Amino acid sequence: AVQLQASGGGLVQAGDSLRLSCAASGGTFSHYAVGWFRQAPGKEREFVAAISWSGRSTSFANSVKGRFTISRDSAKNTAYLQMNNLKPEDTAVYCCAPARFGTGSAARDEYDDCGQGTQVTVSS
Amino acid sequence: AVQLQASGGGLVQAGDSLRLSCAASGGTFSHYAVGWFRQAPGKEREFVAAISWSGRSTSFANSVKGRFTISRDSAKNTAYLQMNNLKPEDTAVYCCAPARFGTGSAARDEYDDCGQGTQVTVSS
Amino acid sequence: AVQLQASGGGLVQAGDSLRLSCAASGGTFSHYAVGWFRQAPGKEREFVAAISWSGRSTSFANSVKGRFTISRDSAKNTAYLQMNNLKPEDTAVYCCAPARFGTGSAARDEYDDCGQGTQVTVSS
Amino acid sequence: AVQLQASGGGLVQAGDSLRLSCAASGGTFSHYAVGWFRQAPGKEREFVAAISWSGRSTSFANSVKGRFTISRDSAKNTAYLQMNNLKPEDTAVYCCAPARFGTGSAARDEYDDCGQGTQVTVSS
Amino acid sequence: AVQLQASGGGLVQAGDSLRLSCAASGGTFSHYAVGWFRQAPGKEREFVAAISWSGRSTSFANSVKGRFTISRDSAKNTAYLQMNNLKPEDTAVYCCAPARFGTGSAARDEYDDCGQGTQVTVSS
Amino acid sequence: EFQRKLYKELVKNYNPLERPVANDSQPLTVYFSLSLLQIMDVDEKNQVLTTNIWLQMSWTDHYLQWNVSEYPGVKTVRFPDGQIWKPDILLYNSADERFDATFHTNVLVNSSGHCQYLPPGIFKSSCYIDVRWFPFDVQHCKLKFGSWSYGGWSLDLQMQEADISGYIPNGEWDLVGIPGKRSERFYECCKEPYPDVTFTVTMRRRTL
Amino acid sequence: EFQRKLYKELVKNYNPLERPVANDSQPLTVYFSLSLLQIMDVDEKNQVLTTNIWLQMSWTDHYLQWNVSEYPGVKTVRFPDGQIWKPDILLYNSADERFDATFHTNVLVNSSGHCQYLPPGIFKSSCYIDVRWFPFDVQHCKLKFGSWSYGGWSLDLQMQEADISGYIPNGEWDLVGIPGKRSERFYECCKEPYPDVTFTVTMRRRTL
Amino acid sequence: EFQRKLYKELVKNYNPLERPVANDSQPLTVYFSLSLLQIMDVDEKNQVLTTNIWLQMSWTDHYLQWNVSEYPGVKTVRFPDGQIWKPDILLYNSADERFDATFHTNVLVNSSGHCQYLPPGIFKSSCYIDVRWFPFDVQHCKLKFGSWSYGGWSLDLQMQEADISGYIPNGEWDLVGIPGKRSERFYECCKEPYPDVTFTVTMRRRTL
Amino acid sequence: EFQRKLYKELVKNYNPLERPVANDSQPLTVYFSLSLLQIMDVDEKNQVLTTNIWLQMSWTDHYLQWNVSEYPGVKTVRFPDGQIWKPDILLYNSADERFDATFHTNVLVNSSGHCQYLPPGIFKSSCYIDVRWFPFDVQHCKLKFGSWSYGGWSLDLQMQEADISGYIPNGEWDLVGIPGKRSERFYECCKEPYPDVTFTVTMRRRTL
Amino acid sequence: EFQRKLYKELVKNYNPLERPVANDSQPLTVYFSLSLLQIMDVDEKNQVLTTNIWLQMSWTDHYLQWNVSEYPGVKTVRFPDGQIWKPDILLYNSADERFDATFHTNVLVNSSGHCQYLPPGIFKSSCYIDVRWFPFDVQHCKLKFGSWSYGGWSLDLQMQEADISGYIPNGEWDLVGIPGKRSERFYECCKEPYPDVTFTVTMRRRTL
Ligand SMILES: *[C@@H]1O[C@H](CO)[C@@H](O[C@@H]2O[C@H](CO)[C@@H](O)[C@H](O)[C@H]2NC(C)=O)[C@H](O)[C@H]1NC(C)=O
Ligand SMILES: *[C@@H]1O[C@H](CO)[C@@H](O[C@@H]2O[C@H](CO)[C@@H](O)[C@H](O)[C@H]2NC(C)=O)[C@H](O)[C@H]1NC(C)=O
Ligand SMILES: *[C@@H]1O[C@H](CO)[C@@H](O[C@@H]2O[C@H](CO)[C@@H](O)[C@H](O)[C@H]2NC(C)=O)[C@H](O)[C@H]1NC(C)=O
Ligand SMILES: *[C@@H]1O[C@H](CO)[C@@H](O[C@@H]2O[C@H](CO)[C@@H](O)[C@H](O)[C@H]2NC(C)=O)[C@H](O)[C@H]1NC(C)=O
Ligand SMILES: *[C@@H]1O[C@H](CO)[C@@H](O[C@@H]2O[C@H](CO)[C@@H](O)[C@H](O)[C@H]2NC(C)=O)[C@H](O)[C@H]1NC(C)=O
Ligand SMILES: *[C@@H]1O[C@H](CO)[C@@H](O)[C@H](O)[C@H]1NC(C)=O
Ligand SMILES: *[C@@H]1O[C@H](CO)[C@@H](O)[C@H](O)[C@H]1NC(C)=O
Ligand SMILES: *[C@@H]1O[C@H](CO)[C@@H](O)[C@H](O)[C@H]1NC(C)=O
Ligand SMILES: *[C@@H]1O[C@H](CO)[C@@H](O)[C@H](O)[C@H]1NC(C)=O
Ligand SMILES: *[C@@H]1O[C@H](CO)[C@@H](O)[C@H](O)[C@H]1NC(C)=O
Ligand SMILES: *[C@@H]1O[C@H](CO)[C@@H](O)[C@H](O)[C@H]1NC(C)=O
Ligand SMILES: *[C@@H]1O[C@H](CO)[C@@H](O)[C@H](O)[C@H]1NC(C)=O
Ligand SMILES: *[C@@H]1O[C@H](CO)[C@@H](O)[C@H](O)[C@H]1NC(C)=O
Ligand SMILES: *[C@@H]1O[C@H](CO)[C@@H](O)[C@H](O)[C@H]1NC(C)=O
Ligand SMILES: *[C@@H]1O[C@H](CO)[C@@H](O)[C@H](O)[C@H]1NC(C)=O
Ligand SMILES: CN1CCC[C@H]1c1cccnc1
Ligand SMILES: CN1CCC[C@H]1c1cccnc1
Ligand SMILES: CN1CCC[C@H]1c1cccnc1
Ligand SMILES: CN1CCC[C@H]1c1cccnc1
Ligand SMILES: CN1CCC[C@H]1c1cccnc1
Repeated sequence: AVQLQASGGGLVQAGDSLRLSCAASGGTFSHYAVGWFRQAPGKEREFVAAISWSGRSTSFANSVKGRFTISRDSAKNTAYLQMNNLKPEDTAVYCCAPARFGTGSAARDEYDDCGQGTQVTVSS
Repeated sequence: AVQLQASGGGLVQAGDSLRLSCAASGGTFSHYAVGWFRQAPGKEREFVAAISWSGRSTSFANSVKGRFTISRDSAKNTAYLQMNNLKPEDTAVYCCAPARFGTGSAARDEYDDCGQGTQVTVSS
Repeated sequence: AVQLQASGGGLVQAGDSLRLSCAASGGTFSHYAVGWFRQAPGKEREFVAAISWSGRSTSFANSVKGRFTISRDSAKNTAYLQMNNLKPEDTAVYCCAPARFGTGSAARDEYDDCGQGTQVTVSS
Repeated sequence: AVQLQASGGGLVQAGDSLRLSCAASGGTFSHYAVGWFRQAPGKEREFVAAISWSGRSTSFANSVKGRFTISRDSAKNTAYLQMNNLKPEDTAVYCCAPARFGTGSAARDEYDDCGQGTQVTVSS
Repeated sequence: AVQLQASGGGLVQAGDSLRLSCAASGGTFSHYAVGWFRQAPGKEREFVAAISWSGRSTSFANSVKGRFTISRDSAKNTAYLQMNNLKPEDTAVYCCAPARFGTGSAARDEYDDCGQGTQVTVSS
Repeated sequence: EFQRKLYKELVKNYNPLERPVANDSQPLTVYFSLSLLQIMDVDEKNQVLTTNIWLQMSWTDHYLQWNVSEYPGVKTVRFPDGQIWKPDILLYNSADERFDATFHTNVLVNSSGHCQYLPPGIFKSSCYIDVRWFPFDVQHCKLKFGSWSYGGWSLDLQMQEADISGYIPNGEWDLVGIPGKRSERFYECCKEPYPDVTFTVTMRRRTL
Repeated sequence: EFQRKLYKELVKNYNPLERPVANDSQPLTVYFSLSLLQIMDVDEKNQVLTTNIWLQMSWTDHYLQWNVSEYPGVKTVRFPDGQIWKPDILLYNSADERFDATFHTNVLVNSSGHCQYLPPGIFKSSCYIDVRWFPFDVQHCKLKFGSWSYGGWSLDLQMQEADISGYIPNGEWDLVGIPGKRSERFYECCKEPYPDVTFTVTMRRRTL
Repeated sequence: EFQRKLYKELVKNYNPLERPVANDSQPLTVYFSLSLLQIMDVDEKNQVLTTNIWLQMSWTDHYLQWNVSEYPGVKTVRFPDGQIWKPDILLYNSADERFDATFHTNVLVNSSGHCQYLPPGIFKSSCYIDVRWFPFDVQHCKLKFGSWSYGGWSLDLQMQEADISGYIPNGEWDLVGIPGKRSERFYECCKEPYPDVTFTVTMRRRTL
Repeated sequence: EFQRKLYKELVKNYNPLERPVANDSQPLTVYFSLSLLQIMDVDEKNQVLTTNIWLQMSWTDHYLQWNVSEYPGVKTVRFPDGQIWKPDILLYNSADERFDATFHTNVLVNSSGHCQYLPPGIFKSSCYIDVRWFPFDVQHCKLKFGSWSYGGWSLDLQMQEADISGYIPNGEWDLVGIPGKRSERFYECCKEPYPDVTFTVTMRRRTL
Repeated sequence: EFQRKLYKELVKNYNPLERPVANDSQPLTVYFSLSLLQIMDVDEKNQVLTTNIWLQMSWTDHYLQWNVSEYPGVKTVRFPDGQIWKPDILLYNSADERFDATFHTNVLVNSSGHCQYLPPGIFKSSCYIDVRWFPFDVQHCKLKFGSWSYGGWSLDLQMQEADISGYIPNGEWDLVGIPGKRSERFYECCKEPYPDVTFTVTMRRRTL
């Protein structure tokens, strides 16, 4: 919703679960889609998961297909990302980006600039 | 106003305040908006704060939302950025950029090339 | 086919053969072409081989012209890349990308974003 | 004038003056503008100074505003850049670029590719 | 001619001559121009020399203007680059690129993607 | 300035080729109405009727919405032709060489996403004039409007009564009324029914 | 929203200048048909016939296809002029100053890639009217349609019977039938044969 | 060269779809005036009046301004159609088939941001001619102009007296005057009042 | 698919504003011919002749070439208007208001780079009709075609005999022949000679 | 190929909206001339004159220049409409519905930057015909041309004598001469004087 901010990062142990929350502000949260990206320490930004503006369409990566989930909450203007069975290669910075009336796809040309994300680290 | 130059950087201690001044020259200062960006030592440029050409609209980042403030002064052709309760992660180079009749938004496509900025460092 | 995922990587000895499989999901596999790219540790992404949507056209690089081969299988929605007589300079990450009704050319503007690839290493 | 080549670099002591010459060839020198850029060892290219095709308009940076000067000479098809009171931070590679009927502005979209420049170093 | 491949690299001593050959395949060699680029170990790609599709127009860099030469041969579908009086700073990777009915200019927007080049090293 | 921000935000990801529906499984409702202003000419030899008419089309977009509290002073926007989705309403019994004789104007949208479109024009249609009862006779001329490429299950066309408040009386013909009727037909080209709206002129000759 | 996704996916890598064929070595089959609605005028002095006609062109694209199960609620799409390949069917014996007098409309495509195109128009053609048998005579007016730049080996044109279900009887002329025939001719410009379709009007004057 | 720099600076971030207002909460004032040059024809049978007229529209942009001291030698700029915001002034009682019969020209702006627009044209309008007093009679023909999509609260239309300095006397009709009047009306389509300006011709027949 | 590849390869670096010549120091040869189909009307009062004519222009590009062995199944391509260089051939003695009355069609190119262009049209030209010998007389009407902006040293125009194979006899005038002639003239505007091609109609009135 | 290189070099940084002047503080000189070819019609009832005319405009760009030694074989270039700056010369006393009735053609430029523009057209203008001296009388019809948005201090318009070398004698009217005159006027719209050029027809009726 115009301006999205992610939170919920921290330090977790391998095999645990984590819940990240992206809160919207500055506009109507029901008119935009939410997409998640990972920055990684020395790699490029990569798509993770996305949900459409109505919640009827969802998209996930291939290494996250079975372990992550995405949900919406218009009452709190918040999107929730649930990660289960975390692995050491999941340590990175997660950022949340909006998309006006998006279809919840992996295309990067329908999203806006991501905000300041949250760092998460997984220890073996 | 065509050509903007930032100044006021220096060395400060954590928890102090700092005032940066961006002076305009080469045109009418009331026809352009002012945006602030941080370069950081090894990271990419990031938006910080912005104000519209009339001063009726302002925009801030999420980690700076409550600690920074922006003001205009057409008499001196100067924009002022006030930073309060500085933190160690605020050490970077700050640059000032103009935007003709801008709306004071975070979009980077409505601004011109930034000038030579000022380095600020915060010591714990 | 909308979403392509590559697999089959591993550790092999110089002079051996390797078979990589790119599986499609999320759409009709017969409406898209398949292209292969190598990332390399410290170099840029480079085209390797490509096949048209009908299998009547194929394209290869110059250092891979005689050692690699590409085939299709619509029954399993899978493209197969066979590499023979591997060399130490072939150690890299291989990624698979789709192209809707592509001609199997080396042009990068007719392909979509590559997915998460497979790492292969060759030991002398 | 189609092809511009810069020369005159060398080693100088802090507080001295230096004169760089950009010679044109391959076309009419009076139909193009001349712009100067600095590469720097580990930083990005930055504009320094520029002069219009007729010599009636000039533009300078902010850290060079008072110390540098630019002049034209159609007889020798040469643009001259005079630097006075050099400082240690001025050590870099200077390159010269043409612009057909340019206005002598800092915009980078009205210039052509820069040529091979000259290295200058300032010792404290 | 659609697909160009360069060859002829090796190790040479300072002050010697070297002949590089770019062979065409995949189309009519008389409908395309040939351009040469150098990659260098830690620098960016730079133009070196170019020849038009008919051989009536040629272009060279400024540090190579007097020492290099370019020629065509439609019988063998090969472009030849002759380098005389090599210098230590000429050690790099040379790549050959086509351009359909090109004018033999330095513009990079009229060429296609370069292929896999040849490494050449000059020892003092 | 908030108008620039609103326009830039609205334009994002918009595709004029997409029907502005929220479900894709239900038809979009469009209300159609007419406003006659003058019967310029009635041609008996060529069986042609010329009139000045304003069309009225109303619908909802669901893609052009905003909170007025975040854009103070802005309550309506206007879009030119070719930048937003518009119904392809055409007159079936057209006699003009160009077939379509409507002057395209802007489309106005308010905060709720309601779009109105009122093109003015001079329409020529083929009508049959009977002169058997020359001194006294009532002529019925029908104007049929409908969507050309959008049929049932996609576009639900509803009718509204015609407006004759600004009608200018003619010196030779007197209007009795302009009744309207909505019908649905089947064409051999496709198995999907198509709705249409027909209006009647009901002119009468003045005995002088 | 699935309509946006479908449109974006379809638009990728599409070139309007390419004939939508799957082999490039076989002609593309196009079915052509006519639908007359009214004989507006028959000019004897100028040897011109004016009528209201809808053209019908049907073909297959093979590039616009999708699985309806992956795009629920979407079964048809519509494309405007200049965004997809369209046959260049023209009337050879045209008498209008503009030559071409067809109003361009949208092209409708279903899941299988079948494209239909039904432009309406008012066509003026040159016909010879014989008045030797004034009180009683049958006039034959021919309308010839064909591709202008696509000949044999590229476009195979097939004919379908004309539709007269919605024909409006004329007060002075009576229609007997509209037979159609497909022919193939050679022109001195090129050695490639070109097909064409000719329809006959077969009007008769009413004795009153 | 300063003209290139001025044009490039002005074009930045400009949106033709935005009304050039500085507050967004106040109407933009537009001054409208007419300049008649010749009454080309007066048609009695068809109730149509043809004249040659130049329109005059004046307003302010607030987005096209510069300091003349920084751009020496440049005091005015000209913009073609479709590159800057322009009022949509139309003639309500138009009789031309195209409805709009104005030739679009450039818009001139000076340093202060004042924009002028003077399109020439030949306008056909529907007028009622009374021939009861054939030898002696005065005919009143009204021309009504107004904004089509911009109403009150957005565009404040003001009137200026018509110019007849370059009028060419007609050989059969004599002009008495061209009074103008500004009015505001309500339409059933919207609850927002719309202003308009009406001019009167006041022709008189010459007794010869 | 090879058609997409061929189109994409051909479009690269192509500039429609450049004359498709290989040397730049020699003129480009263009062959011009006519094909008359019907003398629709001959106006004596207005001194105007109306006919239906197809133009024929042939030339070579040298930029649109390919090896058929590398693109199997592809032997010809077609380009619309505004995407490739085309001669600016115009009729000097035009009487139509639009001046140019040609319907633009596709340009066909084969593997060797040979381009053909055959626009159809209805041309109106000014001709002098002499009625002194009313019952018996032969009328000569001339049609002059030429390049408007390309003169000698740039475009070498050659003539080909006119085709009358598909001519439809007229009921009031009989054609005797259509001789053609190529000439070169000098104009006061420029010192460069300009070629042109003139065709004669040679009509004869039927005595009935 | 040097033509491609020349075109690419010239197109760089060019802005069609900028007047091609080198100082910005001096007017650009434009030479204007006429070339009449035939008086197609003279309408007395409607007071309209129809003629076939070629306009001639000459000026200098200063932005389109090159050294012929660096581009061997290239001495002239041609630019279509909308890609380079062109004067907005219009006929004030136009009677055509479109007002402007000129066919746009290419603009030719030589190495020195000299641009020529010769549009052909059929112009309709309002002229007063006096029939008091029916058998013997000389009619004076004036054609007035001028810039619409460019006035003094910006565009200096100069006149050149009209060319009648290719004039075709008329069978009912005889031309005596076409004198021209340059004038400067003030308009109430602006305080800047505007120049214009007026040509006289000077026709005479043939006594037969
Ligand atoms: C925008 O306009 C719509 C329609 O005019 C308003 O929504 C209602 O629409 C129905 C018809 O669809 C009308 O009968 C109602 O009167 C409308 N509600 C009103 C006028 O309050 C909608 O409220 C408007 N949005 C605003 C005013 O912000
Ligand atoms: C899309 O339409 C086509 C054609 O209407 C359907 O394919 C068949 O096409 C032939 C003519 O080419 C018809 O005679 C058949 O009746 C069509 N099959 C049907 C109607 O089942 C195709 O099935 C349609 N695709 C759908 C309905 O998904
Ligand atoms: C630009 O033009 C405007 C209007 O012509 C000038 O501003 C004033 O505008 C009012 C009408 O709105 C006129 O009555 C005044 O005469 C104008 N002031 C003048 C003519 O001095 C404005 O000054 C002009 N800008 C200039 C000349 O730089
Ligand atoms: C493409 O067409 C050209 C011209 O039709 C062929 O080249 C020759 O052109 C001349 C006229 O310029 C004709 O008289 C010859 O008959 C043409 N040669 C033929 C028909 O063999 C050219 O050969 C064609 N390219 C093909 C067929 O691949
Ligand atoms: C390009 O054309 C111009 C004008 O035709 C030539 O410059 C002179 O222009 C004046 C009128 O402005 C003529 O009277 C002269 O005759 C022209 N000089 C000539 C014809 O030598 C200019 O020389 C031309 N450039 C060339 C030929 O390279
Ligand atoms: C769309 O409409 C169908 C029936 O027409 C209905 O079953 C479905 O629930 C609707 N979509 C949503 C999101 O409710
Ligand atoms: C519009 O924004 C205001 C301010 O945040 C809010 O109170 C109001 O509920 C919003 N409107 C809607 C419909 O959510
Ligand atoms: C294309 O058609 C040719 C004959 O017309 C045939 O031999 C060929 O097999 C066809 N293409 C394919 C892929 O089958
Ligand atoms: C469409 O998708 C469904 C779901 O995966 C599948 O069962 C069906 O076979 C697909 N249709 C075709 C024609 O492959
Ligand atoms: C805009 O107008 C409103 C009233 O119309 C006024 O209250 C407001 O102050 C104006 N805007 C500014 C910036 O003054
Ligand atoms: C325009 O610039 C000059 C020079 O700096 C300055 O003196 C003048 O005040 C400026 N004009 C305005 C209106 O500020
Ligand atoms: C171009 O033509 C000239 C003479 O017209 C000739 O001298 C020259 O050799 C030709 N170009 C080439 C490449 O042969
Ligand atoms: C076309 O390609 C084939 C296959 O390589 C070759 O044999 C033939 O010579 C080529 N044609 C020409 C004109 O070079
Ligand atoms: C431009 O013209 C003015 C006077 O019109 C003159 O003073 C000035 O010097 C001219 N410009 C140049 C560069 O000479
Ligand atoms: C054009 O180039 C030639 C070759 O360098 C040179 O001799 C000549 O002086 C140039 N022309 C002009 C006007 O400078
Ligand atoms: C319902 N329409 C009106 C008459 C033709 C028909 C139609 C059907 C499909 C595509 N276009 C037009
Ligand atoms: C078959 N067409 C119809 C008449 C001309 C002919 C044709 C041939 C090639 C290119 N355009 C048109
Ligand atoms: C005021 N206009 C003139 C008549 C129709 C009306 C109108 C209202 C809203 C949108 N368009 C037109
Ligand atoms: C030869 N053309 C035909 C008549 C005018 C002449 C011409 C010359 C230069 C530019 N345009 C037209
Ligand atoms: C000189 N022109 C001719 C008549 C109107 C006048 C004019 C002035 C300013 C802008 N446009 C037109």
